[PDB]
This record gives sequence, structure tokens and C-alpha cells, in this order.
Amino acid sequence: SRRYDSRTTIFSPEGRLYQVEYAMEAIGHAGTCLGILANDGVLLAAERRNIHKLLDEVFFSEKIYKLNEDMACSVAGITSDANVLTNELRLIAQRYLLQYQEPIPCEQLVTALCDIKQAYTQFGGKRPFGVSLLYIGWDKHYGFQLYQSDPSGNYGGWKATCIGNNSAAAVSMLKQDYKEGEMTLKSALALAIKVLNKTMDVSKLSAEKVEIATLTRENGKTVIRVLKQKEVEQLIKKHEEEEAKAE
Amino acid sequence: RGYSFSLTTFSPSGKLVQIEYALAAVAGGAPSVGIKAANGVVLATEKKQKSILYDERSVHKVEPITKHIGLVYSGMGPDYRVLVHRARKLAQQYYLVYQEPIPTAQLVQRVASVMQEYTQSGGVRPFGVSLLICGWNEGRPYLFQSDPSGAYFAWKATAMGKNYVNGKTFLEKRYNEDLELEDAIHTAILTLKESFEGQMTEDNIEVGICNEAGFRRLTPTEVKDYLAA
Amino acid sequence: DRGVNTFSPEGRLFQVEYAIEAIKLGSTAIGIQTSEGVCLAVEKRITSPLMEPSSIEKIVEIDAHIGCAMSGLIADAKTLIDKARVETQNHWFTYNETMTVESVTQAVSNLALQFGEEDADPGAMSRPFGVALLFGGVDEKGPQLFHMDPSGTFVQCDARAIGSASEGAQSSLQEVYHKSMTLKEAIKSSLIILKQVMEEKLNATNIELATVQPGQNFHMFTKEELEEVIKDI
Amino acid sequence: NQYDNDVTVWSPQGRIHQIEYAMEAVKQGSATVGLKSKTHAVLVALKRAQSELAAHQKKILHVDNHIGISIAGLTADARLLCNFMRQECLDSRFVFDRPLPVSRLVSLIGSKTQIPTQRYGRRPYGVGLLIAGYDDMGPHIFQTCPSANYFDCRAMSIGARSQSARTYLERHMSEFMECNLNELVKHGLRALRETLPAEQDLTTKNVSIGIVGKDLEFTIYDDDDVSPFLEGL
Amino acid sequence: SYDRAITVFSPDGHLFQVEYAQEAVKKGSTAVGVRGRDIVVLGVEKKSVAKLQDERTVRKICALDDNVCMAFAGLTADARIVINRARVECQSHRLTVEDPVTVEYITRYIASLKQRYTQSNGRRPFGISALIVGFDFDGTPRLYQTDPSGTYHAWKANAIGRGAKSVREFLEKNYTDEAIETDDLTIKLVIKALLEVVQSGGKNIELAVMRRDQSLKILNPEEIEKYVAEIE
Amino acid sequence: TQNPMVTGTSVLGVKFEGGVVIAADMLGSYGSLARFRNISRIMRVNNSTMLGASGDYADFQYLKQVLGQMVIDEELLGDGHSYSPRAIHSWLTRAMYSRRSKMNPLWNTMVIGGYADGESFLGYVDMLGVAYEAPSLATGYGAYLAQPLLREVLEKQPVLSQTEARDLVERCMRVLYYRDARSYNRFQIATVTEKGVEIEGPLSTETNWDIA
Amino acid sequence: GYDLSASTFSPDGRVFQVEYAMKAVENSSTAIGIRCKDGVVFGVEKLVLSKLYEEGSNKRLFNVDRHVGMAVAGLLADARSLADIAREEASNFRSNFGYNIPLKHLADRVAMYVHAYTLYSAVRPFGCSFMLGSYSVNDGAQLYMIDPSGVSYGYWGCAIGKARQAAKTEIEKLQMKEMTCRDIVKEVAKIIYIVHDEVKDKAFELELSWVGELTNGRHEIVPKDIREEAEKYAKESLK
Amino acid sequence: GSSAGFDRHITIFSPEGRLYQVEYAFKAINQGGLTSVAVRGKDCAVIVTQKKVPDKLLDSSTVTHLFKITENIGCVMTGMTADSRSQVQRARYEAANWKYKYGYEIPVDMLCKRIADISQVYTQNAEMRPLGCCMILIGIDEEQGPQVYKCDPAGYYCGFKATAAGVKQTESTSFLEKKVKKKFDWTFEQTVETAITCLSTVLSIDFKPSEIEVGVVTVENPKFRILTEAEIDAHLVAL
Repeated sequence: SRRYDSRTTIFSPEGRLYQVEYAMEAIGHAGTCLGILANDGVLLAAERRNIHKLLDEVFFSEKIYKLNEDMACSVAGITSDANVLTNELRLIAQRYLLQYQEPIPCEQLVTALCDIKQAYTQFGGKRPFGVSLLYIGWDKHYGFQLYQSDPSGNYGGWKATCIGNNSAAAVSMLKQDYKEGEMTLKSALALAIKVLNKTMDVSKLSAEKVEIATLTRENGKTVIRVLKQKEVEQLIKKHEEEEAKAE
Repeated sequence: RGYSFSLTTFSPSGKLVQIEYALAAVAGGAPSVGIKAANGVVLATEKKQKSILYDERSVHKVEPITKHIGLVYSGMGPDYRVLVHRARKLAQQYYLVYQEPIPTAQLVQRVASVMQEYTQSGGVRPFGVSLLICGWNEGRPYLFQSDPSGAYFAWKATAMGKNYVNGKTFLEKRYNEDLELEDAIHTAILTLKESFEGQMTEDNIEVGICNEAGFRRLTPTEVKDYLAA
Repeated sequence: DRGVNTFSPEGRLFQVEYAIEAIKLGSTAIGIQTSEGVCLAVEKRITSPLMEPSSIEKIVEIDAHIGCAMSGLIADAKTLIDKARVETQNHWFTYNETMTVESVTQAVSNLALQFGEEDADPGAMSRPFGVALLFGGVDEKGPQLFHMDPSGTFVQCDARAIGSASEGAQSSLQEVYHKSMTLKEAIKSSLIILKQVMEEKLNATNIELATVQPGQNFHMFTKEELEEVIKDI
Repeated sequence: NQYDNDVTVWSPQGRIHQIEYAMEAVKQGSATVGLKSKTHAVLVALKRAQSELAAHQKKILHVDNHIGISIAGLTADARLLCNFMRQECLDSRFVFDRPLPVSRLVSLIGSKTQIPTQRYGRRPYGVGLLIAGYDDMGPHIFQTCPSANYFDCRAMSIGARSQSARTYLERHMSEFMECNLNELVKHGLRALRETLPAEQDLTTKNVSIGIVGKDLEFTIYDDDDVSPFLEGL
Repeated sequence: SYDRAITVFSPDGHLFQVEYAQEAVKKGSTAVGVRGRDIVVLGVEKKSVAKLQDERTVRKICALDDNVCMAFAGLTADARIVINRARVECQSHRLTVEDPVTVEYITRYIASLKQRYTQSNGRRPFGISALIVGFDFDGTPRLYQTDPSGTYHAWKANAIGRGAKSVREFLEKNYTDEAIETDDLTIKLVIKALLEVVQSGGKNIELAVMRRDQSLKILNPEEIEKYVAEIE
Repeated sequence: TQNPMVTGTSVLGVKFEGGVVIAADMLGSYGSLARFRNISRIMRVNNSTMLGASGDYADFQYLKQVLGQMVIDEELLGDGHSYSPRAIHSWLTRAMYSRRSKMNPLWNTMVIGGYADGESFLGYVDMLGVAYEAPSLATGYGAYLAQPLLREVLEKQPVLSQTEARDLVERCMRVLYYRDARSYNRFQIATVTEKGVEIEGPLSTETNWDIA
Repeated sequence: GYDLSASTFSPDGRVFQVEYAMKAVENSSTAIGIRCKDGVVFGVEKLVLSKLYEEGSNKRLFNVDRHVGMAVAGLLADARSLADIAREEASNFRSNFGYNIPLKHLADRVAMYVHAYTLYSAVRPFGCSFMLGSYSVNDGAQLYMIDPSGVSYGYWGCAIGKARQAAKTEIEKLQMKEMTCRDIVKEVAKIIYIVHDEVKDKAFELELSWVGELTNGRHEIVPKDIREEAEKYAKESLK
Repeated sequence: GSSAGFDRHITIFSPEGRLYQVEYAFKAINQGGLTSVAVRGKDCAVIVTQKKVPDKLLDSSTVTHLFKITENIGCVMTGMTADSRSQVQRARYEAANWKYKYGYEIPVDMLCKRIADISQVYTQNAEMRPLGCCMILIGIDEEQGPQVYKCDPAGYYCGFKATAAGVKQTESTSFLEKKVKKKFDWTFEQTVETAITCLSTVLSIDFKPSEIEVGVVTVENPKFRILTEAEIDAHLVAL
């Protein structure tokens, strides 16, 4: 029926896609997540949305959803719409390893999903996914990589980027304190905590509101390790004390 | 032939309204309070019939999925049943492949995957039902909550239905991680007493527990014994 | 607000009624049916001087003995001329004979008015064609010139003008045409009316003309051949 | 106001506007006349002039040897419905090795024409037809309309200003059965003449006459063959 | 399956979804290219570098085949579908024909693809315009331009994206047989046109040159700065 | 039908002046066994057409409900057009040919008699779709044991009468009783004329003489 | 805007697309039928618009099977479709179960095909009311009537057309239970002429048919000899 | 109550999440203008509904709201009669697949749940409207004994000690709810009078023998039987 159809895939008079532009605002209120490309590894610092005290821990993480042995992602957007994407990314990465007997390059896996996220922005009449999610990983060719995929179906490479709430103010801070090629892993852990402070309305970070996962190469094997609560609290205390000595 | 266009679309300010309105149908439903204790999980809901002619032994608001898993709801009655009969099918499809009782965290992800498919595929409205799922696997208790959007959250203790905001703050005070299954049953009954407006009896609620012996709902005789204290 | 299949209070079927108005935004094409052959002349409407005029084909080859002029949206006619070339070969394959101009235009116009948003096929056309094709060529019955409207109504015409200037150009064709005129006079009579309806200057670059003789096959005049006819105008 | 956009929407008066707008298109068409005697059935049609230089149309199509039709409406929808009639008549002679009765062929049209009317997203066939055929029961004038219902007529005229012809046919309808083959066609000519403006007249070029009979199959007469019939008019 | 007509006719014979698709082209980055003698040059104008970007994957100049490449302007996602499906046709053509693709062949395939989604049910047109350059088997350079409507035309010089109305008027006056002679002068003509549509100044651009003897090699950010200095 | 199960035996036929008459004995056969002897293998299609068949009896009942019901469908609308005996012979030939193309044939062999428009029609339809019209027809072993007797009389006298053709059929059906093992004593005789199809009851071949 | 679809209830719980469909029946000429002891007799007031139409055109009496007749009031297009559907329903029954379809079952199979189009927006309800009748040795005479909503009730006599109430008052006092078929034929023709309006609709042709024991359970149109006797008897009582 | 967008037509969530459209399917039940009363005893279960013949030309045996789903299960319908027959054919087809797949007769427990699951599919999909009728099923379970269930357009099949439906549903429920006080409301074969007086009190009709239709299931006779008007007159004369 034409009366009940909302015309999601049409064009605006100005050349815009409404459901794509409106899905971008759902991400602006979503959970704040960022990542930093360094020389020896890459990290993901994501602000945890629900801090409620009666919540328990289920498996290994919250917004992370490790996609493969050599790479993992982080999601900011509709919580349910992120689960369907992660299941598809785990299918694409394994269909590559099944077919070519090699780990999926990060540039190839991002392109594969952005074709699926686009297919709903053109035909089918369905709504697009409201999830913009990052990527971290390592491959045999370009090494450590960091990506960002918008609901419009377009992606891009990033040395430092942030998604979710207060993403505009976070990127502006990363345009300064970040140095291309000079950033190490431990220097990036300090930069991630520095951004999560000003970009969150909370007075400070209690380590239960943030979750950090780093990806490094150890003995020729990519390891994805989420920093525990004791390890994150040490980073917060380091930045909290260093901020006092700077003033 | 059916509509192929999605009824749930993003609003101007970035929100899905059919899901946001589906939460309103849950908020007007019957109170259901799960609590995860140390050795087990208890699900207590308010089963209230509008008259005395209704048969209380006919329908059960607390229904098992498998032997070790059961779940209760706050929301529409019918939208729960098509949902729970599929959750029973997804659990047994797991058992055919892996010949193993399905873990609770695995069943919640598959049920939350179905509740999402109706928030996207065209022609269908979202569910008006929210779930409290309990289970016993790997020697650990599990309590989960599935929203109409398709997002699941692991809870130690929570509440839904009418006056869920006032009820949820009531659990945070009296809940303790060292509580046992017997002590957790009373706290789940006292929460249903918070918003009731009447005189509650054995047939005025429905309670069930999940422990190392499997999930079972308490008979109307056993519920009356816990109402004396 | 309404579907692609609807009838007007006068029964005009708006989507085709609007598809005809899209032809009035296209370039002007003129053709003449003589006893010695048919001629097809069309304005290229060069947008910019950097545009290569050789890449603009408003006159294409259907078969060796058939040729067609196009107007309106150039893209929408690409699928029709492709089905016309397949239809002529499917006839020569099965029946081992050159396909008549009558059956070509009838087979192409069957694609018109066939569209829908409900259970049409796995692939389907959302809208009718906004194009007007002038079919021409020599068949066993002699030279013939046909027209195809977006409504699927094909009509035999001795001389007909299409495009934005079609109004007022048809009035000039009916004055200068007579059944005894030759093809050489038809090529010259076409450019004089084009000179009136073309906004820019008329030269060998911005005009595209081709003829079909009974003895010869379809051939389009090169840049050197067009310079001779223009000098006579 | 909002009831006319869809064919599946009933109006508060128990009326479907979308079907009635389809019956408006057949009255905006060209006037065609047909009638039967106890021997022969004749179709007489005005071939409409879109311009002065254009060979008008062909409004009478061959269905089978014993059946022929006349078109008033959308032309591409007519041959789309006529290709079904031709396939349905070849189906009987293929399977049953007998000519398909004209009364049964029209029943197949009413069943096919209705399906678009009751389903959403589809439009009624906007072409009316005058079906002339010779069965074992004699000549048949059976009429089809955009509404799937059909009528068995002694004489009928459709198209623009066909009411002036129906006035003529209703007057002489008593003497049609006693007419011979030559005199029978002349009644359809006078009936079709009343459908023309005072400044127009019946000529050989704009008139096509179909004829079907017992020992005579269905044959169309071109501009050259209609001269003996126009000699008495 | 979702079957509905998104692109339909309008009063005065207009297609809204097709016309609005061309409005999205004018909202994209500016891509300019010219056709020289033995050389063809493509270039684009990046909106904001920000120095957080990895410049490899954000490139708007792709390669459809060894002898054919294209640069677009429009929605970035809508382009990647066209490039990926055009590369499949270039390889499927070498399979059956056993010859490399002509520049006009792949342009007709892309133009016919942009058309198909205008008249198809439940499918929106592309929001991109493409500039395709290459060399035929005889060695003649080619420059083509496709539109969301599905129409393709050859060009001596063209400009797509925002500000392409002024650049096309700039190329029309300055294109002659002298500037297209030298291989370096052809490169300088594109840069001189790009600097007109770039409001930020300097070189934020990305330029790629594809010759015949040895395939395309995109120029580095340092190599494009050498020509920008000579044109100052 | 890959293999037949319950089969019938030869069906005769001849056309005389005024109509056509055929005869078929009543017996079922499963593996050289007389099992169902009460079965009637002669069908009355409509007023002007009559049919009978040899071969698999199960496939014949299928052609009873498919062909018989098509006659009702033609009589519901009632426009005055009825199926001629050669139009049924043409439809039935097409049905038999479309089955072998799918390699799922009908095992029967059929003889369609009829009288329409003052002309007598008699026609033959086989398993493989081979069809024709002859003045006399016999199926199965009737082609061997009977048709030689039918052709011998019809060669000297091309047109018979109703009584002379009846004695011709009864004399050919008697020969089938002697030399054909699948044959049977009782047989139906049906006749189509200007008054319509009339199917007579069981008749006996018991007048046969055995001299040993 | 509640009336724009058959899948939408009204605030008072009504479906107008089903209710507007039966209003098209009220704009159609009257057709009646009567169930008597010996069978069922049908009659129809058939309005011919132009005199050019041949007698018998737009036939309002259909035979869905050999023992079952049909009479329609409504849009004539939708009437011919349901006739073909009722023929297929009686066709598939005789193939599967091998015997004539009981009209109790036939009226239910057709009523569920008519109702199936009232539940969806992709289709529209039929605009034609129609009646069925038959005769059998075991089952006797039966007359059912199916509304555009898809409901089927049993009737001794029924009226569908322009005047629904006017003919019901004539049939109720008829006392059809003790009357044979040949006596009803004269009574049906009397009811057709009395409910007719000589003002609005002028030209008309009386179409009559029955089914009963005298035909041995076979529905057919009334022969001209009996039909002429009934039309003369009816005009004599019209005065 | 707040309505936004297309709540008023397709079935989706109102701003309060009430399914603004589904609530009108309950109002469509009152369009029939009838009332059904169902009550179960210890050894038996009884269903009683109003039988109204609007015209004298109707056939009384053909107009009934009591249907036989299976041998041991009865039915009574309240709502649109057109939607009624469609839901009964599904209940008969759903109860037949049970016996064919699962080997034994279907309980009244799970005959209502499958019908309630079907009525839900109409509520969740926007392409189809809910049915405008409600089903009341009775029977004798092996272990549980007599069972009385009712499913609605919303898909709510929850059980009953006694059931009311129709226009008088609200009045007849509160009146009969006071008979939830007396033990088993005097439960035995005479619970027929329990249903008759409840329907006779709210309508104030004081029905005759042919004014109502009654049917019962019992432990001694598990088969569903529709009582003859002669047997209904025996219970009507005792009250």
C-alpha cells in the first residue's frame, strides 16, 4: 500500500537521504567510542552507557564484539542493530578464511559490510542500520589499521577518530595532541583517557564507565586483550595526578 | 501478499518511535520481578484476573523453555506466546546440532535476534513484550532482560511492568550478592507487594525458580507457604 | 500520492500523459518518406564546446535495412533500440528473412504501456518510456516511416517532426511535402526546416543525418558529406 | 476525491471511479461501427488522422479466420488483449481442431479483463472492442468494455460521438437481417458518417471495412478495396 | 521482494528522483580531468584533509582495468558499488572477447547500469557522476562523463562536483592545442582548474596520471607540489 | 503408466449408414486372470459421441472423469455449441500425445464412434498418439483376428445397414472368443444414431459351435 | 479515512469497503428465487439499456453445475467471476469425491472465497449478491444466498436488487411450502412486475429458470411456452 | 488518548502502545447484536446463545451459531457472521491435523491456543485486519474434565469457569459473577438453567423454545450434541 509507505530510500529535494541523515543523529546520542592508531598496536576506548549497579558481567566485554582472531570492532548506535552487523562480520571474515585459507585483511572486511549497510539505503524499502562502528586489526600488508563506517555505507581510514556522544569535540582534541608516527602504545593509553574526560559530562572516570581493548603483535600472533578494571584504574590515577602537576 | 516496507522508521530527532512506543506497552503491563541469587534465580510475577470467573490454572505467565531455562514477561499476553514458542524451537535446534543443553546467554542472543527482525523487516510491528530469562549453566546462575528493540542486558536483580521505576529502586537497597535461593524468593514477593492494590494470595501471583535441579514453577501450594512470612 | 497505473477523469493515464511532455524538452528530429527512400535528420543540441559531437548518436542502426531517430531522454531509448536489434535478429534467425519495418515498430511498441509496481516480474519497469522514436527503412513493401509514442500507439507517417519544436515544424512539413518528391530533395527539405527550429547555428557538426535507399543499406553521412548539403540550403 | 486514485476502493455510492474513468477513455477514442445480418457481420471503422501527412491507423485486427475485432481505446492495450485472443483461438484449433465459438471467446476476455480491476496496483484495460465473428450460430457482434461485462448486440457503435451512430442504428435495426452483403455494409457507412463533423466526409483513405461470413472468411479491405462499397454512399 | 516505483514522471515531464540525484552530485567533491595527446590526467579536490586520514582508501580515483580508470563525484557509497560492478565487467569481457575493454564499452555498461535503477521498481538512482579516461587498442585517448540519468558523452575536458559550473567555463576558454601538447603542460591544466574550485588554498588535492606505455601511477603529495609551485 | 495392471481386450467397431456401432466384452485381466468380469469398457460421452477402450482399465476411468466432466463444462454455459465426435477425437489425441512426451503414457487404446451433422465418424487413438479415421476399427488382437473380416465385407460393400453391421460385429466378436485367450463370452453393444447413443445390455456368444 | 481499505475497522467496528460493496447490489435490478416443495424456481428482472442489445445478452442466470442454478444481483463483472469460481468448486469436488456436490457444501466453499477478499487491502470485496438453488432425491430442494460480506443463510425465498424489501412482502404471503414448481412460476413473474418501476428503468426482459423433480434434478431456463403463459398471467393480475 | 500517524488504520503501537486498531475488533463483535452464554459444571459444560430470525423467509436449521469442531468438541461464535464461518473452518482444519499428526483427539486446551496464535498474526501484520468474532470452545478433557475457553481478536485464550460474550457480555458477566459465590454454582446436568437464566435476565426476553439454541457436553456423553427445541422446551418450562 502506497499510503502506509514512508519512502525511506527516496531522495530529498536537496539531494539528501532522510533515514541516513536521521540515523546519524541516533549515533550522536549513542555511546562515546574512540580509537588511536599507534606504531606497535591500536586501542579502543569506549564509554560504557549503562553503569547501573544491578547489572552483572556476561561475556568478556560490552560494546567490543571481537570479530576474528586478528581483529576486533567497537559499536556505537542502536544496541540491537549492532548485533546483526557483528554476526555478519563474523560470517564474512570466516567465509574469507574458508575460501582463501588466510586471515581477512581489515580493508576487505570493512568494504564487505559497507556493501550490506548500503543495500538497505538504496533498494528494499527497509530502514538503514543506525550503527556506526569502528575497526581495529592487523594484516600482512599495511600492518595495524583503524577504520570508521557510517550508516551511509561509506568508510575511511583514520589515525585517530571518535564516534558517539561528543564526537565533534573529541576529534578536535585528537587533531592536536596526536602525532603521526611518534605515538607508542603506552602514550596512546594516556591520550585515550585524556579525551574521555572532557567528552563525558561526568566529573571523572571511575573505570566502570569505560572499557579499553588493545591489539598488539606478540611472537607473530595477534592478541586482543580487554584491559581489566585494575589496569584501567591505574591509567585514570596516572592522568588524574599528571593533570594536577600541569597546573 | 504483505507489505515489504518497514513500518518502524527513524524520527527527525534520531529515534525509533515504534520501539519507543513498544516500551510504553511494557510499562503498562503486569509487574514481573526476577532476582539472581547465589545458588539460583527466582522469577516472581503478578498474575491478576479481572474477575473470579477466569481460570487461573489455564494459562501460565511463567513458562519453561528447556528443563534448565524459563522466562517470564511484562507486557501483552499474545505477543509473548508467539515469542516463547519460537524460543522453545531455537533452544531445541541448538540441542539437535550440539547435543547439549543450550546456555542461557546463548538463548537470549537468539531470542533478541528475533525481536529485532520485526523492528526492521517490513509489514510487522515490534513486540510489546519484555522478558526476564533465567537459567542454570556451567554452575552459574543467569538473569537476562530482552527489550522490544532487541537489546539484552544481564541483571543481578530488576523489575518491570507497572511502576517499574519505583520497583527497580526498591531492589537496589535490599539485594545482596550473598543471598541464597530461599532468601531471594521473599524479596521478589515483597516487590510485587509494593504496587499491588488488593490482597495477594497464592492464586494472585505466579512464581518459579531455577537451580541446579532445573527450572520449575512453584505449585499454588508451595507459593502459599512463602506468603506466610 | 498515486500509482503509475491510473486513469485521468478524461482517461489520459497520467504517467504516459506526462511522458509525452518530456518529449517536448528534447531535441528536434525530422524525417520524410519518399518513393526513392527515407531520410532521418535530428538536432544534436550541443551543450558545451568541449563536448565531442561524435559521441552523440540520436540515429542508430536497428538492422541493415532499418534505421531509427530518437528524441527526449537519450537513456530511456537505449533499452528500446537494444530490444529492436534483438527482435530483428530473432526474425532473421528463425525465418531467414529481413524483418519488415511494420513488425519492428509493432514489437518495440509492445514494451510501451507495460509497467507496474505489483507482481509484474522479477525485474520490471517503474515508469513508461519518455522517448519518441521515428523508425524508417526499406521493406518488401517499399520505404516506410513510422512513429512511436510513449502510449504504444505507432502510426505510419509520410513526413513527421518530433522534439521540442515538433509544433510548428509539422506545419512546415505538410506544406513542402508531395508524394512525387525524391530523396535528394528530401535531404534538402529537412535542413531548411531544421535551420528554422535550431537555436544555434547550423553546421556539419551539430546535425546528424542518415538515409535508407532501397538498393543500398543504412548509412550515415560523414562530416565531409554534410558540408555539401548545407551549402545547397 | 480520494476514492478515484485506486481501483480497489469503493466509493460511498457503491461505485468504482477508476473503472468508470477507463470507460471514459474508450469514448475519447475513434468512432467504430459494426452490425450483423442473418448472413454476414460487418465492421466499419474511421481511421483517425493524427496529422495530414500520416497514414491514419489500423483499427481492425485479425484474430482468427472466422473472427475479427475493431479497436476503440488505448491501442497498445488493445493488441496486448488481442494477442491473448489470437493465442486463445489457436489453442482451440490446436487441441480441438475446430474453430472456437465467438460466444466462448468473449467469455475468456471478461474473465481476463476483470482480474486487473479487483487487484491493487493494477489498472483496467482501457480499450473497448467490437468483435465480429461467424460461429455455427451465425454472426456475432459481441461488445467488450473496460468493465469486464460484455453485451451481445445486433448493431453497436463505440468511440467518440458514437451516440449519434447508435441513434441511426436503433432506427433501422429492424431491417438489418434482410439485407444482402453489399447493402449491409452501406448501413454501417451511414451510421459511421454521422460520427464526423460537418466539415468532414467519408473517403477511401480513412475508412476500413471488415467482413466475415459463412463461405467468406474474415478479410479487411484497404483504401483501394473500399471504393466499391463507398460507390452508393 | 519490495516492488514500488520510486522514480515516476511529474508535470512538465520531469523526474524528481533523477533530478535530485544530480543535486547530490553537485554537493560532492570536485573532480576535473582533461584529454591530451598521449596523456590523460584526472584530479579531485579533497574537502578537508584534517591530517587524521589514511590517504590510500579515501582516494576518489579508482582503476577499472589496466587501461581504464575513473574518478567520480557524489555519494561515496554509491560510487563503490559502480566501480566494483564495472571491474567485474572488465574481467568478464577479457574472458569472452579475449581483448582488453574499450573505454566506450565500460562507459556504456556504467551508463546502462545507472539507467536501470532509474526505471526499476523499488530502486533509487545513483547520486554520482563519473569521469572515465583510458586508451583504446589503437592508442587513442578517451574521456567520457556519465550522469545519474544514464546519459554518457565524450569530452575534451570536463568537471564534476561542486563548483563544476565555473571550472567547465574555465576549461572551455583555456583548452587549446598548445596546452594539450606537452605531457607536463597537460598536468598543469588540471591543477590550474582545480585551484579555482578549492577555497582553502594550497594543495589539498589528489591527482593521478595514466599514460599508455606503462599503466597509471598516482602522483604522490610531494610530486603534485612541484607542479603547483611552477604554476604560482 | 510404466506398466499396466488390469487390462482390457480388443474393442471392435464399424460405421454403417445412419450411425456407428462398436462392441467390447466385459472382463478385467490381471496377469492372464479373469478377475473383474462386470466392468463395462464402453463409455457414453455425450448424445452424439460414444467411446470405448482397450488396455489398462485404471487409465480408462481417468479418461472417464476428465473427458466426461469436460462435456458438462460445455453444457453449463449452454450457448448451443456441443463437442463433435471428431473434436473429442482431436482433444483425446492431444492428451495421449502429451503423456508420452513426459514419458508417463496412458496405456489404453481407444475407438471413438459418433454421428453428427448427418455424417458418421469413427476414429482411433493409440498409446503413442497415432490417430486416424477408418470405416472399421479393431484394437488389440482384433486387428489380427477381426479387422480382416471387417475389411473383407466393407471392401465389397462400402456402405452397410444397421442390421447388417450388427451381424458383422457379432460374427467378428465370436471369432475373438475362439482364438483370443483374454476374450470373454458376454459383451456390450452400443450404437449411435440420429436418436443418440444407446448402450445395450450384456449379450452372449453362447451360440458358438465347438466340434471336437 | 477509515473507509479507504477493507483491512481497517471503523471507530464503531465497521468495515465500509464491505458495506459499500453491498450498496452496489442495491443499485442493481431485482432478482428473486423461491424454494417450494418440488424444487426451486428462479426469476430475474433484467434491464436492457439500449434496444440494440440482442435478447439474451448479459445473462443473469448461470449454471454452476448441472443440478445447481445461480442468480446474481450486482456488478455483472464480479458476478461472472464468482460463477467460474463456483464451477471450479463443483468441478474439484466431483473429481475428488466422485459425486455431485451438496449445495450446503457448495455455498460454503464460495462464501469463503468471497470472504477471503474482505480481509486484505490488496483486493476489493465483490459487488454482487447472488443466490444458489438445486434439487436432489436425498437432500431435497435447497436455496442459499451469499452477500458481498461472504455470509450465507438459508432461505425459503429471497430478494436481491433495487427493491429488497418490496419483494420480500410479496414472497412472505405466498405460502410456498405446499405449492409445486409450476404454480410458483406464475407467482415469480407476478412479483417481478409489481416491484418494477415504470418511471426510472423503462425497458426490461423477464428471465426465469427453475430446478426440481420434474427435470430430475437438472437446472435449466424456462421453455418459451411456459414462460409466455406466466408472463400473461402476471400482467393480468397487475391490472 | 493520543493518536499519531497511521495508528488509526494499520495495527501498530499508539503513543500509549494500546494497538488503537485492535481495540475496534472487539467493538465489531457487538455489531451482530447477539449474546452468548457459556458455563461449565462438574460433569458437564453448557453453551447457550440467542437465535434471532430477522425475516420469516429464513431457514431456521441453516442459521446457527453452534458448530461442531470435532466429535467431542463444540463451538459457539459471537461476532460478524462472515468472519465467524472463516474461523470455524480453521478450527476444524487445525483439529484435524492434530489427529493426523499426533495420533489422538485434540484437547480443548491446545485447540484454542493454536486459534489464538492465528488471530495474533492478523494483529502483528499490517496487511490484514483481525477477525471481528470471538470463539468459545467446550469439551471434556481426559484428566482435567470439562473445559470452557474463549479466544478473542487479540489472541487471549485464557480460561473460564463460565463465559459471556456479545453486547450483554459486560452485564451478563457481573450478574453471573455473583454465582461464583455458591459452591460450583450448583454444578450438574441442570447447569443448562444456569446459562438460560443468565441470558434471559440481561436481555429480559423470557425466551421461547425456538428463541434460543443450546448444546452440551458431558462425561457420560463426550460427544457434542445440539439440543432439539423439544428438549430446550423441557428446561425452559422448568425455570
